[PDB]
Amino acid sequence: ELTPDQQTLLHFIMDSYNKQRMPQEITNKILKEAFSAEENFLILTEMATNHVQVLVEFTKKLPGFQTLDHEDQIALLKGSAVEAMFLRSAEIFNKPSGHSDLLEARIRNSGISDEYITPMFSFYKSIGELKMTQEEYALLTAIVILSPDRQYIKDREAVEKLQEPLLDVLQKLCKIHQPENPQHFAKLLGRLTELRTFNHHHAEMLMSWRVNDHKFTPLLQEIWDV
Amino acid sequence: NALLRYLLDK
Ligand SMILES: COc1cccc(-c2ccc(NC(=O)C3=C(C(=O)O)CCC3)c(F)c2)c1
Repeated sequence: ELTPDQQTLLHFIMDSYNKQRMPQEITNKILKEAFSAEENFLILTEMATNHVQVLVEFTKKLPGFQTLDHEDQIALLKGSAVEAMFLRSAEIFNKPSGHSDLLEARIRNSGISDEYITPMFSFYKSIGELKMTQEEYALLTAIVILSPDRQYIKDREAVEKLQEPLLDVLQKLCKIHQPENPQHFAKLLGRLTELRTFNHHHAEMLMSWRVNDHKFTPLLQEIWDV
Repeated sequence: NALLRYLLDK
């Protein structure tokens, strides 16, 4: 029961969500470079950088985003960056496992301890049990970005109006893709709550890295306010 | 936020 307009919305969001890449050059490094804390962090830097470029490209195309106040635009972009990144990592993680073990080993050895890294992978497994389709990851990503709850937003109602149609769409998709589990939508929203705990967790990661003398490149410094 | 504004505006 998607409306015509909902189906158009959905196609548009899908087109933008897969206008993506894991560039090949970063895959090549993952699967081929030398292995040390130093190289692994450089690879991780590149990965984070790609996620943020992807996020920017996705964000700017979201229907209505260009109509928003320009400072709110930045507040939404910075406010969503951590959540959106870990959601995209969860999607990827849950899609070969040799490739996966090698990447996971790099992430676990990129200059901070396992108490910082394990919680990411528990989250990937947690959301993985949900068996979400690509459309669900895309709409959730849009809903994360268009959150009216972020810090510093001047016109929260304008953002709420852009988020509401996506939530309606996601609710209908949950019934299309998982018709036998009527709590699926509620479970997705429970995982969003889980995702939000990464904001604090990410900040502790950055802090540990920086005590360890790691530096962040320009885009990461700006997006995460280092 | 020059860098972010630059990327959002291109
Ligand atoms: C360099 O600065 C930082 C700081 C904090 C977190 C990260 C980070 C953490 C994890 C990931 N990625 C992943 O965990 C995974 C995937 C991915 O990004 O594609 C897929 C499998 C796991 C990632 F891409 C980046 C980087």
